[PDB]
Amino acid sequence: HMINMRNRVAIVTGGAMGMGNGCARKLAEAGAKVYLIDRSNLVAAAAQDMREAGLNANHVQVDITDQESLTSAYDGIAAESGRLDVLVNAAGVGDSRMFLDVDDAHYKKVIDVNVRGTWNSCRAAVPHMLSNKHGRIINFGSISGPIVADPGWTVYALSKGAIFGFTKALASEFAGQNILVNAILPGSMDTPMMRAAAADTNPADPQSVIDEIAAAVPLKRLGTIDDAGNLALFLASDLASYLTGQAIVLDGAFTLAEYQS
Amino acid sequence: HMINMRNRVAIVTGGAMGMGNGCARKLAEAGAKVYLIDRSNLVAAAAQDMREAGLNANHVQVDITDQESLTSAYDGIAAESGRLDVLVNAAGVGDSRMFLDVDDAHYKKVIDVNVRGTWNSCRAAVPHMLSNKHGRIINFGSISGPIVADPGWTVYALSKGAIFGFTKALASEFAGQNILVNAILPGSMDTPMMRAAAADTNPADPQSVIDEIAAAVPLKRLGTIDDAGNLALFLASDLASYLTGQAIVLDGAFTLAEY
Amino acid sequence: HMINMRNRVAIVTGGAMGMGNGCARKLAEAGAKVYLIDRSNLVAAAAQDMREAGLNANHVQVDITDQESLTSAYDGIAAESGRLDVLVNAAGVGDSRMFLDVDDAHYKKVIDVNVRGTWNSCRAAVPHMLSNKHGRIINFGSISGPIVADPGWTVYALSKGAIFGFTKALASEFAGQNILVNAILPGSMDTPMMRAAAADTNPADPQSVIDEIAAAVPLKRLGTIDDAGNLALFLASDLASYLTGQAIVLDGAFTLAEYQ
Amino acid sequence: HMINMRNRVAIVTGGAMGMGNGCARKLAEAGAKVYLIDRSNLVAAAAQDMREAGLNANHVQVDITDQESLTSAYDGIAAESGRLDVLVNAAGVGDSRMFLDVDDAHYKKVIDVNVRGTWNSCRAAVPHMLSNKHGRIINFGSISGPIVADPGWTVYALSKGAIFGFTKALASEFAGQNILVNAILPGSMDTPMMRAAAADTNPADPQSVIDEIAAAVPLKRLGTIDDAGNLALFLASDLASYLTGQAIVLDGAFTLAEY
Ligand SMILES: NC(=O)c1ccc[n+]([C@@H]2O[C@H](COP(=O)([O-])OP(=O)(O)OC[C@H]3O[C@@H](n4cnc5c(N)ncnc54)[C@H](O)[C@@H]3O)[C@@H](O)[C@H]2O)c1
Ligand SMILES: NC(=O)c1ccc[n+]([C@@H]2O[C@H](COP(=O)([O-])OP(=O)(O)OC[C@H]3O[C@@H](n4cnc5c(N)ncnc54)[C@H](O)[C@@H]3O)[C@@H](O)[C@H]2O)c1
Ligand SMILES: NC(=O)c1ccc[n+]([C@@H]2O[C@H](COP(=O)([O-])OP(=O)(O)OC[C@H]3O[C@@H](n4cnc5c(N)ncnc54)[C@H](O)[C@@H]3O)[C@@H](O)[C@H]2O)c1
Ligand SMILES: NC(=O)c1ccc[n+]([C@@H]2O[C@H](COP(=O)([O-])OP(=O)(O)OC[C@H]3O[C@@H](n4cnc5c(N)ncnc54)[C@H](O)[C@@H]3O)[C@@H](O)[C@H]2O)c1
Ligand code: NA
Ligand code: NA
Repeated sequence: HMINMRNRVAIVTGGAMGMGNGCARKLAEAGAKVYLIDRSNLVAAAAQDMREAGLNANHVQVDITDQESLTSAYDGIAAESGRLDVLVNAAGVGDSRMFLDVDDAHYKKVIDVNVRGTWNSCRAAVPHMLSNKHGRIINFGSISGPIVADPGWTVYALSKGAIFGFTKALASEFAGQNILVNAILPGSMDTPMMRAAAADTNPADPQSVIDEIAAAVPLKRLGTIDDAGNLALFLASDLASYLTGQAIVLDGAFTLAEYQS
Repeated sequence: HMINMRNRVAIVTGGAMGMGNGCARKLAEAGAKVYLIDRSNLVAAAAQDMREAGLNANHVQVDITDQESLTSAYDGIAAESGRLDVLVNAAGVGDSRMFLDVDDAHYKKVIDVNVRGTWNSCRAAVPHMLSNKHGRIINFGSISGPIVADPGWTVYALSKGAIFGFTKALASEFAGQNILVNAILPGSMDTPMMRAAAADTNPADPQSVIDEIAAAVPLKRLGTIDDAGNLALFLASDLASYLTGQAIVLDGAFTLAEY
Repeated sequence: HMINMRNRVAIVTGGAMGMGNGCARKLAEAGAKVYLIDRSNLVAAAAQDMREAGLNANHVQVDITDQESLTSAYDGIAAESGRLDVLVNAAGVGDSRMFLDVDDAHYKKVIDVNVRGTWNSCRAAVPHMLSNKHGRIINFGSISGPIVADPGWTVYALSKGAIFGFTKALASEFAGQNILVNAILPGSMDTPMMRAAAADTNPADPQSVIDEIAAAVPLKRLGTIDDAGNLALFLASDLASYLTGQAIVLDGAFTLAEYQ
Repeated sequence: HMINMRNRVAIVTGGAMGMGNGCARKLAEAGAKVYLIDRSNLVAAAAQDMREAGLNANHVQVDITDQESLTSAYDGIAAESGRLDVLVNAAGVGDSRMFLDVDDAHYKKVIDVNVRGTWNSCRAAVPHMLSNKHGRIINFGSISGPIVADPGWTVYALSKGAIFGFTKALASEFAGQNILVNAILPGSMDTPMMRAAAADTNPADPQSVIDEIAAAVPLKRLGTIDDAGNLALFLASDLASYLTGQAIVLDGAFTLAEY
């Protein structure tokens, strides 16, 4: 086996669906004990589905914006497992709003989940990784903010720029303690968030929006939750023991093309 | 004159001192009517010193984290000047804290000023730049977050990564309305913020810390408020009318050196 | 005056037309003594047109891929001027060819002009800049290679990646001697090269190709030779005395847009 | 098994030692049939060492700057194997020279191997990967040129900038034909090239130079040929089927540290 995560303990935020679910599945397939962290009531069934496929999956229903409850959850995971090796911060919200139409509710919702939620998760995990003398943190950014941007994404792009900068500073601070910190910057991925955005843009024909996005990618398809989980698994593994402080673009050359398609 | 800002109106946050003061001075020297926006009591003397050098300088003492008061201030500037051409977001705080020692007060202070303050400033200015059919926004990021990082800067680097991303999204959103938005990413610059950080590292001999920083820069000096103001003036000017959505590193090759 | 280049001496390669001509004009308007370097016999007329507008413009017809003729030309410029302050490497070729169809002649033509030409120009200039303890080098890269790429541009993108890397290493090497080195990475610019490419892609309606390119830029226009010259003038000036080792994208947010 | 390269054919340039040897070993451990391409007299023994560990390794002693001989070698590999899935371009030279001391021989040596050698390798492989309906190309760039640079590396950094740009253009051109192209940008790695540079800087005590470089890395060690091979294996595998056109920095945060 080139990848062996047996006896490693991972927490994945956003584990109930989308890329977090993909990351939890790949870590579990590699032999990790995985905890799905999600506010969604679907998270228990998500962990159940993985146990039925022979995987060591567990859940905690908790809101990552509640620092006290999240800290209590991670302390409990570390206590009952004896260690914490891997954190994937995949929980996020993708709300769009034109800059002049932004209200305090929208600003707060996107930044609390995307920024403070990743902050709270890292802050609860790092102490347990220091006890272990070993940790891997994989943050989810976006191409939106650090690389490219469209109109209508100022708060989301601000939130993912924050993750980009936070990732580099956390990597720098804990390199000497063998905690490696990296970000995945996904392009157009086939998730519930993307399907919802497609329905918002064209309620009559959401599939036609998905088809147009796929045609603008040089690889001619959206990324999958498996593609995202595969890169998170690589970064969590002994195959990536020298790779830290980097933001890796996973986009099928969507941001590479000089003219679109 | 290759640069002529005569008849243009500029708002500069952080205008009392440091790079904001440099930006306001260079815009004013190029002929702009400049307003220094700053919470510091030093802002009155800063505007007075520019008027004494023959420059068209004004101030509003206001906290950029107070969105209602900031909006009132910018609406008043636009009403009395008849236009708003240029916004420079230089106001910021440089507080360092080890990640595990961060408390809610530190997190909130740095993000409120560095992120929400730049947000509030852009949100109050953009309506006036749309009326003007023309606007230039220069945000101050840092090399810290987007390019490099040291231990003890998680909140600051998060705040400057936020500015990096926000800059690109605002540029994308308003390019069609001729509002150009760019960020300056300074390296080690000789400002009150840097002098305060030097005194924190070695209270007995702050100058020795400044000297060590200068020796680590390939150009062998810190940047100046003039260097920063010169780049802000370029970005605000007709010399930069096709340049938008970019984060320009102004660092004397500090981030370039390999070893 | 915020910019004063009065009696600084500048060499601009590719000075006969396109962005090189824009850079030479802006430096000369700021008061520089400018030499247009070009292989084209049109370079004499280009310098004449600037002198007729009251500018201090001169030409040398020389091939930048001939190291030994270019070195003789720059030595002559420095000897007759007493100094050399500014070098703009704007000469380039923009030939496209699908990777499997590349032949040695292609590969050589694009890399000799774009890479070895910039190499030869910097190598002949730097000693004269060191004599007066001051130099500014502005290299022309592209967004193509360092930032984005389309099919059919492997050799061009290779050449502009080379300029990107060379710019950073030359900046690092001479920072301590006050030679500042930066690159401009232009997007879609309105030059003779672009106009020729538009005519090639649609001889029936070249302007419609220019209009389609302009519509893909968030600012809704191509860049001009003036936009390019304006940034080179900034980088050559006392306004940019702390800025070195950087590659600046001048593209009206063409590479920023998530959807075109 | 998360990674299975069984029945895949890989060509690795620079396979005799250093990071090329690491890449060939990791691809072979994952089940690939690997051909070590190298001018070094060591290359036969390198392939023999892998066969002694039960791995499917072969060699061709050939100079990548000889386009006709390299093309003949790759044509022979594809004909005898029926396939070509993976190309790793690790062969390179690391010669340093101050800019004003560069001569035609130095310029030619570094650019012929680092640039034209990668070009010749890709040009010989791509036709076989199109027949295969599948290819993965991993080019070796450096942090030197695209990210950072020290004095004395103008030709090397030019060569690695060329690889950076060529990687992106080749990725763009072949994305639609399922050839994925990426670059690894290593930092300070423990290879014969690095050990040669260490011995050049201090012949009496090369290890002290290696120790100083390791101390400048936040992870406090040099990268290994295994670290490099592990990233090349990832990029060659089904785990990276949506990752193309990227230059990935593998450096233990060497380029990240501010001060
Ligand atoms: N989908 C894309 O194309 C795309 C592109 C760029 C980046 N991203 C980023 O990737 C990450 C994952 O996105 P996805 O598409 O899988 O999203 P998704 O909405 O499909 O899945 C998100 C998951 O996060 C959970 N979550 C949300 N808020 C939470 C909270 N407060 N507490 C706990 N769990 C919470 C949800 O319940 C859900 O299970 C996000 O950070 C997103 O911004 C998405
Ligand atoms: N000095 C450096 O080396 C350096 C390096 C990189 C980035 N930066 C950034 O550049 C910008 C300018 O920094 P500087 O060194 O000039 O800082 P400074 O502290 O010297 O000047 C900052 C100014 O902003 C004002 N300000 C702060 N909070 C404010 C608020 N809430 N409302 C109104 N005004 C407020 C201060 O009163 C002061 O006049 C900042 O965003 C900083 O984070 C500085
Ligand atoms: N036009 C664009 O959209 C665009 C965008 C990206 C980058 N660029 C780059 O910017 C630079 C300038 O481009 P331009 O559009 O002004 O080009 P152009 O072809 O319109 O003008 C180029 C000039 O270079 C000169 N030149 C060419 N080969 C020479 C040689 N061997 N010796 C001396 N002079 C020589 C020509 O004679 C001519 O005057 C080039 O490096 C180009 O590749 C162009
Ligand atoms: N070692 C570092 O720290 C470092 C850092 C960044 C980039 N790199 C790059 O990574 C790659 C691998 O470097 P390394 O340190 O493993 O090098 P090395 O010198 O240890 O190994 C290089 C191998 O390439 C072979 N090779 C060289 N020229 C050849 C030619 N003309 N034809 C065929 N084979 C040839 C050599 O014989 C040798 O086996 C190179 O492209 C190098 O420039 C190295
Ligand atoms: Na694009
Ligand atoms: Na550095």
